Amino acid sequence: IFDLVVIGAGSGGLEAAWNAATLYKKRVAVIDVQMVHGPPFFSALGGTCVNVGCVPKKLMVTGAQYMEHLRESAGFGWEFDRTTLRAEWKKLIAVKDEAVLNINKSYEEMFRDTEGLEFFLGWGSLESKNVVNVRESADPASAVKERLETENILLASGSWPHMPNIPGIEHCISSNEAFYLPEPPRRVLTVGGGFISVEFAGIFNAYKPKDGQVTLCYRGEMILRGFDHTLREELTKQLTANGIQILTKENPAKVELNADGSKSVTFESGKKMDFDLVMMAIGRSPRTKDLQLQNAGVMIKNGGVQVDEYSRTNVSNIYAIGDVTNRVMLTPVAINEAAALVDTVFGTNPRKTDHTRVASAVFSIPPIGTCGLIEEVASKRYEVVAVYLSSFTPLMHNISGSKYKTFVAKIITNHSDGTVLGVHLLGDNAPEIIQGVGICLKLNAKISDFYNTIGVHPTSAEELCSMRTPSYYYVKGEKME
Amino acid sequence: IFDLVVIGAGSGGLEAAWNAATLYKKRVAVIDVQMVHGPPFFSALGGTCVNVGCVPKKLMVTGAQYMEHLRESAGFGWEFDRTTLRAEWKKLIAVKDEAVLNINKSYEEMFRDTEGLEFFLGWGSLESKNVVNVRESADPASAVKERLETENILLASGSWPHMPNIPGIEHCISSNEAFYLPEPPRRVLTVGGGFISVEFAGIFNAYKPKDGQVTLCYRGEMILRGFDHTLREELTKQLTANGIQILTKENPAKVELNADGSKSVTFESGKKMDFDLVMMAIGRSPRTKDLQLQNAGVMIKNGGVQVDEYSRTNVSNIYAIGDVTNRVMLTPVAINEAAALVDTVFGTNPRKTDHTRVASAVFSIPPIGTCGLIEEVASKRYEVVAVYLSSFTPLMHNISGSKYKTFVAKIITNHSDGTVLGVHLLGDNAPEIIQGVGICLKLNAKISDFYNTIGVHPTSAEELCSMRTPSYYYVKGEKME
Ligand SMILES: Cc1cc2nc3c(=O)[nH]c(=O)nc-3n(C[C@H](O)[C@H](O)[C@H](O)COP(=O)(O)OP(=O)(O)OC[C@H]3O[C@@H](n4cnc5c(N)ncnc54)[C@H](O)[C@@H]3O)c2cc1C
Ligand SMILES: Cc1cc2nc3c(=O)[nH]c(=O)nc-3n(C[C@H](O)[C@H](O)[C@H](O)COP(=O)(O)OP(=O)(O)OC[C@H]3O[C@@H](n4cnc5c(N)ncnc54)[C@H](O)[C@@H]3O)c2cc1C
Repeated sequence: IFDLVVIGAGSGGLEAAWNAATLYKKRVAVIDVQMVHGPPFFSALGGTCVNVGCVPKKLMVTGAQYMEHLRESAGFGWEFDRTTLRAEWKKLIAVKDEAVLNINKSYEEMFRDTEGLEFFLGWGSLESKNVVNVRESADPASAVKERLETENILLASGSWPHMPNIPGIEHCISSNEAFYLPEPPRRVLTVGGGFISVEFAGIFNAYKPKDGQVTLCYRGEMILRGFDHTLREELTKQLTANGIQILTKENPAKVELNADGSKSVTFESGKKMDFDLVMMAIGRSPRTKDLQLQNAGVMIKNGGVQVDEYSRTNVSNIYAIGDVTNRVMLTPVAINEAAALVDTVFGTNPRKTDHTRVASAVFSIPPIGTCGLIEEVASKRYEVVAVYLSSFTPLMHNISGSKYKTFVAKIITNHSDGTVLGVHLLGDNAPEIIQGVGICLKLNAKISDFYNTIGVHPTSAEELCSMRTPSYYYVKGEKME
Repeated sequence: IFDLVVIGAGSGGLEAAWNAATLYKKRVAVIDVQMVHGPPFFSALGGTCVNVGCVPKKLMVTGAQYMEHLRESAGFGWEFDRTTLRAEWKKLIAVKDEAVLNINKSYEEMFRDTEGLEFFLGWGSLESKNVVNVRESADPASAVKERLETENILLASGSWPHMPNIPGIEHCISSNEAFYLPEPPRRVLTVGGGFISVEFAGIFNAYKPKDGQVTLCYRGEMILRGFDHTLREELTKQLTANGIQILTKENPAKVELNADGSKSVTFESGKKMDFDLVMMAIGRSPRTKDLQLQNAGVMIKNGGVQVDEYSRTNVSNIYAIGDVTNRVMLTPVAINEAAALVDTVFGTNPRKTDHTRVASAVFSIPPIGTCGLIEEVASKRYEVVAVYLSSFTPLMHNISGSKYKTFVAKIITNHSDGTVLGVHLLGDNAPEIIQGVGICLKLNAKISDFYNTIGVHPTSAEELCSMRTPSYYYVKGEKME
């Protein structure tokens, strides 16, 4: 019998498990589907971030970046037989698998070296308010291979890729399978408009076969739904500048496998096109799925488990965190949600995660780092808002040759008192720069004590402390006042 | 007759000139020695930062970095005939000269397009409390070619390299001449311990001739006098890791030119060595020099002009800013000093520059970004101090091959209330990361609202918001309490 049984050894799952076991000395079962990355279930010990998420994509984006470095290197005097220069995809995913495997191996020890923490390999199902079966498959008919009795249950099952219902959806892949491709596609279509789609458009672009061609397609007007309007048009420019097709207002209607292994994707938008690989990145959805929530009587709001500020469901000894809550779908938010749950329930203080003003980044080339409100929302929340905008091609990029690489730095402000509502930047080092800006925003920085800080010269970060005067306003409507 | 005559079209000089002329509509003379970068006087319109300072070194460091990128690129699958791969120094300094020349050309227009602003080419000398001669040379005997009568004078002459008094100092160069080398030295000795020396050790290392060898020598115990102790040992490691000789407690006694053009540097430390180029980077000193300060009766404290908070001398219509004040020798501090001078004297408000908590960076490979107090000083100012330390080899650098490349992130704290006193980091992207941390420190961030901010994953910046528990203390002495 356990104090806590955590369904899913994820980012938030494994955090709450360790914090309960080690800090409050509780007895903890952690259940996960498998325990080393890759097919059939792709996620394993460590969750989605470690196996088919952040950790492998940033290695893969970092690798894709080296094609920029090898290019613009020439402008600073660096010469070599660029005829000779080719990218070895097999090596990339080979070192990736290694790195991800060890994160897996180390979590093994963590369990294999700590009281209270124990791991059951299987599929967690709710049998009651407080018994949970480690069954042998997703199908709740499959053999039970453990029933854990417990006093608390934590649902941290995460979220899965969302596939459309399309003629021939069978012939498409996901984020998950993309990480295990034997080789890079020649013609790719990443379906979807934001983040995972545009991040993977970067990676596929760099490791493609020279006569390869990448086509990001979005059924929107502009990619990255939900990001600051200027970052979206500028990234859309510099993505096409590096030669990735961006098809807006086009959506797959039917993927039919033609002949040679080719795929003919007819868009509902009339068009038909030929690809070697179609990757669906249209969404992610809570793995509410095979949890048997009704067995305990747990409520879904929509998609995933509905959960309050202190992250607990209707059922009083059950709580939920991370992606299955369908809150903010980010690893470090889920780790915080997790940390504050045990501090609340096995601890003295309650504790709730501040889901506001969370800084984040898209690792496109070049990247985006962003924090706080976008223009178009703050204008609905505040009476007069001031937008500070700064775009420039960095000198290093005039002499590098990627003049198309503009740096956008935007600061939108509640003009009525000067509190910085949101900072947004696109450009190399955007994600690193934005971290300090997240601390600022949770300190309630004014624009004044942005431009009043002495800059670090020469850096692109110093641009934030150089923005004194507004560029236009929103006095309910946009007004260069 | 002028309102203001600014001796030196520097970073601070040109800032105060423009702010007076344009904002307060004053009549302004700006005098500078020459008006395009390079020998004989190396500085020109734009000052030291533009001509023989920040702008050219960061282009040159950026170029030197590409040797890392081409190296560790191979680990992410990127292959090419690395036998073929060579660095073209001539191209580097060729594009540098271009970039720096245009900053020069644009300042020309700025004068050539603005009322009040006018530039006199020459050497500024104080004749009185308020007449200043544009003479034709440094020597005050040389022909006067203008006397400007004026109601105010601003001394912004900057600072020059400091050379030791050594047998054969004639055969050594400086920062200045290093920017104009026809070609990269094979054997180099950068004399000095910090910043310029170690930055140039980076640049020389990357563009050297493969059987070339770089030797940084410092008469100290450890390079970068004045930086956090951990950053110093770690950078000293990773500098030698990339193969630059670091000779501590060794100092040149006599540079004698031997034969073939070689130079035999005997160290006072017994040792004798052979080099192709000796660069002196032992210091910089206020260009108080040929200003004729006595003519007005202006006071030097030590080295440079002594000046109060509001940046004015004993003589009541004379003020001084930047490097000749021997305050903080940084461009953006001098631009601030400048901005606040005119706001004080041609403006309503006074205004003084906050010389505390100024973030800065050394562009070594890898770089350092730093802000606030170092451990060893705060322990003298505060009763109990907590030091938070985090060092790790980034995953990307396990798989890149530069495992030696450690990331150090240190946060030292007044433990008595938690106010962050100083943050210090070494590692790629250090300078960009530190900028947000400078704004934090001037907001008076506590350690709590560092670790209470949600991180941006995966970035090395997020490491700052992951440091909760201290590592040791100083309760007057260092105490793992
Ligand atoms: C590609 C891609 C890129 C991303 N990039 C980023 C990024 O750069 N930065 C970032 O911050 N976030 C990123 N994310 C999001 C991040 O990976 C997730 O938000 C985060 O890991 C969520 O953690 P979690 O604890 O909710 O669950 P997860 O970490 O997703 O783990 C849930 C786990 O439970 C197991 N499980 C599920 N069903 C069952 C069941 N019924 N029985 C037992 N166990 C079960 C799963 O197999 C899995 O291991 C990325 C996601 C993808 C996919
Ligand atoms: C190599 C090297 C690297 C540096 N790197 C950095 C860096 O990365 N970041 C940073 O922030 N700072 C850097 N600095 C420091 C920075 O360059 C200076 O602090 C800053 O430019 C000082 O500005 P200033 O206004 O005092 O004068 P300056 O900009 O130095 O200009 C003074 C000017 O006056 C002219 N002048 C001098 N004597 C006379 C005279 N008697 N008559 C007329 N005119 C005269 C000079 O020729 C010169 O143009 C660097 C310095 C060097 C050298």
